[PDB]
Amino acid sequence: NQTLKDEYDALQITFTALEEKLRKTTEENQELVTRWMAEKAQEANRLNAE
Amino acid sequence: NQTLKDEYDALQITFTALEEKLRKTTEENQELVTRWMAEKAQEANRLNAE
Amino acid sequence: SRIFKIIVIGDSNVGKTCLTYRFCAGRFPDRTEATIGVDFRERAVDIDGERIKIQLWDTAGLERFRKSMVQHYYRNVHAVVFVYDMTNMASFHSLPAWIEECKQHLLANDIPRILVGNKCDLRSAIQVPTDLAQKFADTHSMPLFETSAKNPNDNDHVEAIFMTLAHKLKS
Amino acid sequence: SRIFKIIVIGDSNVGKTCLTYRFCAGRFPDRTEATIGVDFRERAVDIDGERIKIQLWDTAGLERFRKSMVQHYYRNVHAVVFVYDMTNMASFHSLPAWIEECKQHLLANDIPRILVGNKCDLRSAIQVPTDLAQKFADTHSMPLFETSAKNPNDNDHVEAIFMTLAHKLKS
Ligand SMILES: Nc1nc2c(ncn2[C@@H]2O[C@H](COP(=O)(O)OP(=O)(O)OP(=O)(O)O)[C@@H](O)[C@H]2O)c(=O)[nH]1
Ligand SMILES: Nc1nc2c(ncn2[C@@H]2O[C@H](COP(=O)(O)OP(=O)(O)OP(=O)(O)O)[C@@H](O)[C@H]2O)c(=O)[nH]1
Ligand SMILES: [Mg+2]
Ligand SMILES: [Mg+2]
Repeated sequence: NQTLKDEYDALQITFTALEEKLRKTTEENQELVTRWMAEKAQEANRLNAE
Repeated sequence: NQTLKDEYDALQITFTALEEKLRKTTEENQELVTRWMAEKAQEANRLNAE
Repeated sequence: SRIFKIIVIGDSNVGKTCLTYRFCAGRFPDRTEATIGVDFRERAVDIDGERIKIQLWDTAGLERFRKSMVQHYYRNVHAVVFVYDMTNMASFHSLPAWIEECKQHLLANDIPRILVGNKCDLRSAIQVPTDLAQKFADTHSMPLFETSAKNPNDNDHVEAIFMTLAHKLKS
Repeated sequence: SRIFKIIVIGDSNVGKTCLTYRFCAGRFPDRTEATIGVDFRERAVDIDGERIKIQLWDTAGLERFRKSMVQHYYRNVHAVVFVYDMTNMASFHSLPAWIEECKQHLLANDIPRILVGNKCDLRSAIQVPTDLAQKFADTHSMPLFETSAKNPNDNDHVEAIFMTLAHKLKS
């Protein structure tokens, strides 16, 4: 009924917001890992030059 | 409205599972961030020697 | 070759990386990302015939990416450059917080501190009036420099700023 | 001033970091994480009167942490060390894949390559029989060495292994 409907609707909103926060965190992980790769790649090229 | 009631429950269960995955992902964020700080801190100490 | 440590403090996305890269690489960076921890850039210069290595530390502005590095910043620091975004009043209002961070980590008032406003090329979106930032710069006894990493047309070119700071440090 | 590049290839969690750290630092690393990209570890030695810098590359074993670095591994390589976990048959069965990767990236089939089985101190959990690994080692014309990064106790001490490979390379 009414009261069940709005309860679920509010939970749906929190569910969506919570997903977005997981998306941001996964984005930030990919940023960190890929940036680390750029670091070690440059260092690798420096050493292979010698 | 009984169909709405169990439907709600399933979303709640999926919500809790999503929290668990976001916790692990946030853990991995801290894993990465702290490792970056370690590398940067050592570089700082090397440079602070001069 | 005496080495001078100059740290660059300021909020995130104000243009610290673009200013340090402009001074060291002599060109505006075509692509940047959020600085993690520190980002060290060195440049050799000739001040009054002496060869000096200027060591700019591009500190981070995001609290989650600098909370562990603060005391590495303020160790053996020779000069401090505070930076705000001239197109962001909120970054200007954050300057008292950064000055508090500096004072809490330093007990000596002998080192030169300067205040720099970036992104002055965006003349249509400037939000910090020159008089207000000057009045604040005067309060804490710092020189004010309004400049741009990309195009400071007749407005305090970046190299002139750091050369002035290094010239004052050599004395 | 001669520097010899020795890469360490193998699956994840086999002990590449612990073996390279054991040779360069002389001690077993206590708290270890997944290697991201490469970990470069160098050690200077005097072989036959000549001073030689051994540069070990601790490659990654996780595909998410090594997909972009593969060809950086295989440039100017002087020696390749394959590692498998004696307590993990799956890591042993993955060796043909690494040998193929080594075939596709190398172009000289003479550089010294060795096979190393790690974690032999866990004698209660060894899964790769010595004869099987020895027969495989013979197939690809490599010496087999069963050892442990955590405790070389009267069994192919780590020092002997890398010194043997470097003593080969001086020739
Ligand atoms: N128009 C204009 N944009 C600028 C100027 N300087 C920097 N930017 C812009 O500022 C943005 C990022 O600036 P950054 O140098 O990365 O700022 P930051 O201080 O290093 O940021 P954090 O590392 O996160 O603390 C980019 O969009 C740049 O294009 C400038 O002089 N003029
Ligand atoms: N008993 C025993 N355990 C070992 C030995 N060497 C490594 N380990 C264990 O192996 C685990 C991780 O080994 P690593 O050296 O990180 O393996 P790795 O090749 O660096 O793994 P990746 O970096 O992901 O490719 C830790 O739990 C170590 O304690 C060993 O010689 N004996
Ligand atoms: Mg930056
Ligand atoms: Mg490793």
